[PDB]
Amino acid sequence: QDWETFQKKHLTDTKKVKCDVEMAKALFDCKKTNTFIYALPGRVKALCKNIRDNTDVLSRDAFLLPQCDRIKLPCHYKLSSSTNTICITCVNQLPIHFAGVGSCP
Repeated sequence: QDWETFQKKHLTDTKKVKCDVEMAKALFDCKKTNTFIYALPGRVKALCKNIRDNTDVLSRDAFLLPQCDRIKLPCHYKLSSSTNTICITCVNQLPIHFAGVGSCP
């Protein structure tokens, strides 16, 4: 919805985020599943430069993204990450939508 939040919730600053807080914080409220992307801002807004308005794009290889998974306890999650291409929508040059994991559906 906005490169800003899309940079706050869909992105983090480490491959091993603290899912415990990355979800129990305030913008989530301790949900059950969560996903984010491990990348630096310049490389993120850079992969959108030269692009057109709102269109469906996709990484050219793979990307390591951290992921929270709640399967036990009430407010606890497991750490799981992997490298794979991901489809996302970007505008004139700002990424704000997360299509899904791996290549487009």
